Amino acid sequence: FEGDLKWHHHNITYWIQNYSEDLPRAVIDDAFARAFALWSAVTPLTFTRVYSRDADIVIQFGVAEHGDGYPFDGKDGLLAHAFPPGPGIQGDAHFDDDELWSLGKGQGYSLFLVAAHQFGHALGLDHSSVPEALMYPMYRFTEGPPLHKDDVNGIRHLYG
Amino acid sequence: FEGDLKWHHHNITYWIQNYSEDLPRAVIDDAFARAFALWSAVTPLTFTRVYSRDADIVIQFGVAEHGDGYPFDGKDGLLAHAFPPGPGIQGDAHFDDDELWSLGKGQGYSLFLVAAHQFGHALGLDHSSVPEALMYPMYRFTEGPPLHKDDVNGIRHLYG
Ligand SMILES: CC(C)[C@H](C(=O)NO)N(CCNC(=O)c1cccc(C(=O)NCCN([C@@H](C(=O)NO)C(C)C)S(=O)(=O)c2ccc(-c3ccccc3)cc2)c1)S(=O)(=O)c1ccc(-c2ccccc2)cc1
Ligand SMILES: [Ca+2]
Ligand SMILES: [Ca+2]
Ligand SMILES: [Ca+2]
Ligand SMILES: [Ca+2]
Ligand SMILES: [Ca+2]
Ligand SMILES: [Ca+2]
Ligand SMILES: [Zn+2]
Ligand SMILES: [Zn+2]
Ligand SMILES: [Zn+2]
Ligand SMILES: [Zn+2]
Repeated sequence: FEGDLKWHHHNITYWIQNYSEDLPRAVIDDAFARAFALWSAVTPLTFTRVYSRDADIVIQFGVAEHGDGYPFDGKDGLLAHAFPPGPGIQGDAHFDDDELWSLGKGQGYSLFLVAAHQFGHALGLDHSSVPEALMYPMYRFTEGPPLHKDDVNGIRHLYG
Repeated sequence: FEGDLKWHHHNITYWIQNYSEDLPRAVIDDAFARAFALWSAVTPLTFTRVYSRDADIVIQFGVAEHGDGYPFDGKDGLLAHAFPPGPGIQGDAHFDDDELWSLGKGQGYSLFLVAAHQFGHALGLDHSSVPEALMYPMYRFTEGPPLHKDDVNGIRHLYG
């Protein structure tokens, strides 16, 4: 991000404001957990689920206009969007409830794969030129380990 | 791009190498000239159709691996791509023909809107951060004028 936005503490907490009705509540729970663990492993940061709106990364599902004045757009297209590291809406991540959300092998979009990407933005990662990476802004389904040299080099540029 | 690549001659030529069967050849050429007519007005450049490989911007359709080593991906995902001005393959614009090319409201990706974006890339524009611009790297069908200030600030920066 412009001016290299990054967290200035290591215990990044997340709150899930709501759940989509495509998956069971707890599948989605795990789906997010694993997405953080993708980043906890390569960062000096740790990720703590909490139940409090003072959480760093607040997470929600939502259709069209949903608060930030950055409305979604129906089926397909915008999958989800995440804001840089900072106070308030910064850090958050929303998922277009008009997209069918599921886990890999499902017809719909991988909530884990899309959550993986969103959380990288929340950590200060923008998009990557490398078409094979996670922060590459084109969702291709993958059963292989979603991180790649470029996602990790980015995140090490930020938090060491 | 990082070096701000541009043309170094004002009278650009173009060759429509091969055709999709999605449209008429006569509509495709016209679609094509109508996208050069977005960039001809706002620049010192003219855009002359030739019938030669020695053309500056060579337009070809292709599936998967197709000569440039930047393969496509079946229907959806990639629509097309172009390379900043320069010799040979630079300036060229390639259309994934695993996409139903069309015009207007309905099925298909408008070859005209798609080409306009493509042809601004071949003059050396990158993508635009402004979600309503032609050079926004996301396709939304509009029946309105595809050129916005940001796009015109773009090529003015290169040539104007
Ligand atoms: C908040 C937004 C911005 C959001 C997102 O990022 N959230 O984090 N969207 C993504 C929208 N795209 C971008 O943000 C972006 C930023 C910088 C560069 C690019 C870009 O290069 N996109 C690819 C465009 N293609 C070509 C191109 O543009 N040639 O000119 C490239 C490959 C050369 S394309 O062939 O698909 C193409 C796209 C649009 C046009 C076009 C546009 C306007 C008019 C006419 C045509 C033409 C070609 C895209 S998003 O759709 O919600 C999204 C997308 C992917 C993922 C993800 C990625 C990896 C793994 C799992 C999931 C998550 C979300
Ligand atoms: Ca959407
Ligand atoms: Ca937040
Ligand atoms: Ca949904
Ligand atoms: Ca060329
Ligand atoms: Ca395609
Ligand atoms: Ca076709
Ligand atoms: Zn939002
Ligand atoms: Zn993204
Ligand atoms: Zn190509
Ligand atoms: Zn583009």
